[PDB]
Amino acid sequence: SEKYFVKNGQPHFLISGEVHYFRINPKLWRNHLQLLKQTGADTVSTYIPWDWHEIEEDDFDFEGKTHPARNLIRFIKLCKEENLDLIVKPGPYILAEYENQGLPSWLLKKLSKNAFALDENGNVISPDLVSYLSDEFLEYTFKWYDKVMPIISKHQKEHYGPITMMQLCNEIGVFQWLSGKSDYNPKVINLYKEFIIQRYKTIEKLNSVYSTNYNSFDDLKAPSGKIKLRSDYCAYFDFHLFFREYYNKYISILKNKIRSFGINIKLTHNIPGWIYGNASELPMLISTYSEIMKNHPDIIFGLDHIPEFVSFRNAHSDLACNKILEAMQPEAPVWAAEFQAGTREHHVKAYAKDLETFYIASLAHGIKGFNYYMFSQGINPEGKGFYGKTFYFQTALDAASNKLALYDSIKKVNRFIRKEQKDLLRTNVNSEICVGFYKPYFFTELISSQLLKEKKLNVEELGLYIDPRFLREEILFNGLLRGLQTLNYNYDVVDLENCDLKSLTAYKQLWITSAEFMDAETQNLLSEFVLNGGNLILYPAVPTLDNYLNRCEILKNNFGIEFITKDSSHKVSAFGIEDVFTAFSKKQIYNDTNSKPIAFTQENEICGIRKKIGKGELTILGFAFGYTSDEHLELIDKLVKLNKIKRELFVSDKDIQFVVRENNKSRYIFFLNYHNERKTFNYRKSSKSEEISIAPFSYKVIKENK
Amino acid sequence: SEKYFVKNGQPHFLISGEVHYFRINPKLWRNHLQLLKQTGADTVSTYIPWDWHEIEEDDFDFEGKTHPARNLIRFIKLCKEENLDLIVKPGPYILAEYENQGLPSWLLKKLSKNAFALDENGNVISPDLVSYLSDEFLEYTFKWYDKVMPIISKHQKEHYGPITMMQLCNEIGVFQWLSGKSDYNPKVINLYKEFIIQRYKTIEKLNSVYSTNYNSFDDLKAPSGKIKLRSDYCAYFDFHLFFREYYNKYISILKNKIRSFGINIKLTHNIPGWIYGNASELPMLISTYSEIMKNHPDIIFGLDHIPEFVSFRNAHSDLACNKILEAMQPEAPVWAAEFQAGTREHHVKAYAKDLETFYIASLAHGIKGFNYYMFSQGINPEGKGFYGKTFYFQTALDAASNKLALYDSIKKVNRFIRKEQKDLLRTNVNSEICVGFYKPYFFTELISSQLLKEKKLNVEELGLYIDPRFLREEILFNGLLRGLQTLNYNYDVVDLENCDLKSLTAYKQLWITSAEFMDAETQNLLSEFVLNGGNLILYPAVPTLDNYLNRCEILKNNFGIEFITKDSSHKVSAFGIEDVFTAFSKKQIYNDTNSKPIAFTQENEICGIRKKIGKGELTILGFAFGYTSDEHLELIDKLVKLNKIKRELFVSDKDIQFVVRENNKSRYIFFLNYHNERKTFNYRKSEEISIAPFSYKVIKENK
Ligand SMILES: O=[N+]([O-])c1ccc(O[C@H]2O[C@H](CO)[C@@H](O)[C@H](O)[C@H]2O)cc1
Ligand SMILES: O=[N+]([O-])c1ccc(O[C@H]2O[C@H](CO)[C@@H](O)[C@H](O)[C@H]2O)cc1
Ligand SMILES: [Ca+2]
Repeated sequence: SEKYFVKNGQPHFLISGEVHYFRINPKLWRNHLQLLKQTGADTVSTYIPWDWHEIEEDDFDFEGKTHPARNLIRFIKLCKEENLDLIVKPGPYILAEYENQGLPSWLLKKLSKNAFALDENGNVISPDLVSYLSDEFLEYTFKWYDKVMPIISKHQKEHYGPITMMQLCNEIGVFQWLSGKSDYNPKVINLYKEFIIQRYKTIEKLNSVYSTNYNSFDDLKAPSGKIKLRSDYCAYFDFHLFFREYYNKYISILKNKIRSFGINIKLTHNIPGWIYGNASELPMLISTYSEIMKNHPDIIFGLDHIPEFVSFRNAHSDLACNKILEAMQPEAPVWAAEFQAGTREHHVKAYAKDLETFYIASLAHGIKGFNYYMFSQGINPEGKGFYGKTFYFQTALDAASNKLALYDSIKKVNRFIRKEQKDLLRTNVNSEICVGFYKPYFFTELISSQLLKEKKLNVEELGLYIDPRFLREEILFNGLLRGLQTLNYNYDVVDLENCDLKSLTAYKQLWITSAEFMDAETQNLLSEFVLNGGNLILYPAVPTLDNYLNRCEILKNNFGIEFITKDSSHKVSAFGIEDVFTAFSKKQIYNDTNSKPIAFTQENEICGIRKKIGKGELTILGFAFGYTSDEHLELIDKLVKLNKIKRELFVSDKDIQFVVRENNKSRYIFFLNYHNERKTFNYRKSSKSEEISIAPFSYKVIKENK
Repeated sequence: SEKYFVKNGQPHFLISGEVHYFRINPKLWRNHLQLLKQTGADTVSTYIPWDWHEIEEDDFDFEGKTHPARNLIRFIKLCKEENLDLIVKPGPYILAEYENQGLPSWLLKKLSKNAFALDENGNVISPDLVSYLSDEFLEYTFKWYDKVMPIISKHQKEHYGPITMMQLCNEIGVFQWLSGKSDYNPKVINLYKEFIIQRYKTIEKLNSVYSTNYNSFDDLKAPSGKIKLRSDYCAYFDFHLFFREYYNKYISILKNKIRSFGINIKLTHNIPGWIYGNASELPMLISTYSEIMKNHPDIIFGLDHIPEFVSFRNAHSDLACNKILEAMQPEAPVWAAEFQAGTREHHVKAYAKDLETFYIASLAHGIKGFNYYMFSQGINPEGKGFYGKTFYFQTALDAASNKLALYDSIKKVNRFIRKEQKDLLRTNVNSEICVGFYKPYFFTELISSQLLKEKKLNVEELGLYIDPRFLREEILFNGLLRGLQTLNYNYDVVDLENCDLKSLTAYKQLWITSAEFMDAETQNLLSEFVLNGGNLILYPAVPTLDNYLNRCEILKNNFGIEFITKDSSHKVSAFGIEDVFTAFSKKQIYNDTNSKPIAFTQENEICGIRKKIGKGELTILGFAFGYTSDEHLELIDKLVKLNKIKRELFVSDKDIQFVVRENNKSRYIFFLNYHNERKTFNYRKSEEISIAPFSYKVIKENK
């Protein structure tokens, strides 16, 4: 029961390459398509830029009347002739390093100030950055759809055209995220006031939750400036809930408009979050799509992977992101809408030898399809390049359609996929560990992020000490998930929201990284999990508040935990590992009632315990560790071993990463060497040992029959 | 010509390894020192931790009475017996991931409130962090010196002992940097007031500079919070100057105390600033030692180089840092007091094959000595590690003196260095390009840094648009310097403060990355440079203000420049290069009378001019570009070619970096491959070689 794309009721690996017709000499379009097809790619992908085709207000060219490379119709016809399916992405935003992110110059000059995203002061955040639900913006977006959408509709697969998929806009919220500011446009404010009225019904109900003293809803303003009171936190938390409804309204409006043209193809969206070759903030961005993914089973989200290099420094980002996408979208294949090929920036090199390993590591890490971005380099015509004339470097093909070094790497990877896809797409890893994804810890893009200008969340001011962003980046993303991957223990991630208990009972262990706050439903779910026979590992805190920081002690009471928070040395001992460095002086100190103490402070106070509760097991650690020392890996390994979980292989070099994927028929062993060392090692199945030599930053794949 | 260490009257490449006796099994001390010597290393370096030897107040153990690893006397004997010189570093601060950063637990327990660094509300910043000039802190510091300095004096090189250098404290100011927090201890603020009174003499003089409305110096409060007004910018600027004098005062008290024991060896200090494997902030940290470097020509500053990996992503960091240290310390060798060996962080790998390439690149980039940090791993004794049990990973030796992969890399690099040091140390690059270092742009560690979470400096609130940190990081460090190195053009850096005109006239071009403000002295210096025959390249602004943001247009008026600041598309054309991405909407649009327009906005407005002024040449670009496109390399290459500057070689692969080092007799060509690609290329003077990924090749030529 893997999820994978299907062609004529067979497992099909979606292999696309991105080829920007608008940035290639049209005399060479066919050569680019033939060379893509010759790699074993089945699909080609492109933006259709609004700025490129609405050359002036109400002057459209899709036929190359005014510039040969405006002949979208001819590009579509060539894709059909060269037996490639086509993904089209008509925006309105395309990003794509295109002037004004794809929006017409004439549009941005004409729009009045209230079409734009505005800061708390009423000023324009950026001259390219519109307010998504601006009446003016959506009027012009609709007139752009009125011209491009009939073309897309006529050329759909169901009309024997090549068009199989369409992206709606591009990375909703990404422009906002990188700007470092949130949108306070008066459309946003007014929609937020309606959301608050709908949510609370009476000002008394809102006052009771927030601990505010408003006389009426007319006194409540959209939250701005720093969080100083728990009532400011509550307002911001609802502001985050609102923005998820807001992005759902945007994509809904676009989708309803598109469907009205007879467009029945698969609709997509693309997830931003990588920056400087890490993706620790991506889970924050995917979390902004929570309401889209609940309301639209028919929009498939795909990842925009930009690793830039392939090493232990970022080995864990693609797997964690693939796992988190699966957690939020479990009924669709994990795929990369944008799968790095070459480099968007001259000064940031993309080596074929890095990317080839990333491609193989992505297959190890469960990817089921991808679109090489950029397969073909572009040259911007007519000064449309945001940052210079050349679009991408170190691609598979240069703009002229010459093969570059990466072409042979992609041909190699694609050849393996086409030979193995029928088995490989149907393989799973044996995950005996589940890691809880608690989305509200990620709902901070308005107040706390790697990219927000203003740090608005200081939890110490609220009488708290566990910052949710610190927890989800350093304890979970760069900590637990990194540690498990480094130790070669398979894990799955499961979204705790509306989570079915039956979807947790298959695991030997459930791991919850918890702050001091957690909603009643999740506290009850984890309670029922243990009582019914589940094995829970919970740290660094038993929560005692709900998402509004009001009292909620359900899980503490159901587990018979008593604790006091006390200051000590950062270093604790745990399971007989000395000098385990922990993130906080404050730790939870548990009494040893009906429990085994397994962790101790420098004053020998109990900061961790194990107990049996109903049919289940609980391990609580009152301290925070990620992976910033060897003791942290020793501690994770010890915790996993509490339930006799074993690695799939014995490998003589602990720095070698492996993944075993198998079904009934076949076993694939992926070895990954994320280190600048030629490694010679031996291995065997945990049930004579084979010797292997692996180059720096390289891979081996072994296939076994049975 | 060149500055280098000397041994037996000959050029000597200082090869030191860091070995923390206090973190090593004393039964294996001799074994560590023998394995270090066997790599060809000549020196061993260590902290002498105050907490480790003053075990209780006025109870000193330097002879292993209470713990065998407290036997400093025996470690010194072993260095002598195994023929290694010794660098000692007795603090008071040692940092070194040692609990309390090396200060005794008993001291920190007992010190009054007024001995600690205080926030602007009078609260202790950190139970770890004393005020450097606390009378109570210096009293106890001095009682520690009274016991450890006689031991160092005994064994110092001027008494023919093994101790050749001593470090004073450790990374002075590093805590103000990483925290963003200034010390507001009333003792520090009293010193700040004295500094201001001494500087301005009367409140009237200060009011005329700051545009303040004080009736006396009694109305004057230390700056704090966000800069909202130009008067706040002025106060914070002098607060930065004050902290450079404050650090000078601290190091001077330590130095005078040390000299009183008759310790006459070379004193040192160490420069922090690398994080996450780049060093774009280190020039800010070096700027904090400006007053020390001016007043103490007998204190050698060395660099703390922490590259973490070796690729095109960080290739430019170590050269830029080495060049800026040479600019501020021209009479002493450029050396790394802490030269990455292994990793402080288990999860941040240090590959022997990366570090080997970094060591050879350091030689190409002009390093004259270094101290492998950490040569030997350590095990923290009885809880005294701030982090876990282990100190460093992937070192040359583990804590039990096991050889690890890096050992063989250090032995190979050391053998090369010993074979070549007599000629290599006496080689320089031929730099025809000089890049100006304007230190006031770097004086922002209290208000604007990569480490400072929230920014106190927002120049738009002051009617400016060129932020000095954005300029010195993106336009200068990751822009011009990265670009010249990528293009294989030699540059030197020169400190513009008190700068000799004579020392600019050797160069065919001087490059100035200018904000809207620049002091009268530097404006006068650059005026005289061009008028006397110099070729100046200046962008992205003709300055119009001084360091206090008061009108100063000396350079503008001397050069006959007129401009209006106007908004346009980020892209300009320059020297016929289309689509040059520039940082700002706002650009300087120049009157072109007596001038050649060479750059244009999307609307064809003149945003760059060339001009003859007296006997020299001026190139002004009213726009900011770094290195974020191939057009940026094209533009730097075009600008360098205006004065017919040539690379020292033609190399067939543009992605191969090279450094040609020569003297009259000897040439070394260092080829560096910072890319994950096997490269085959050929070279000739302005012959076909293969280099592995992240690797190197050195070629010698007799002249
Ligand atoms: O300039 N801009 O407004 C702008 C620039 C870049 C941008 O996104 C791009 O860079 C992000 C950071 O690396 C990626 O996470 C994202 O996937 C990618 O598409 C969006 C807007
Ligand atoms: O926690 N602390 O108080 C603390 C931590 C680290 C520290 O300095 C160390 O790390 C810096 C940042 O990477 C380096 O630039 C510097 O060279 C090195 O010595 C100083 C104090
Ligand atoms: Ca003039």
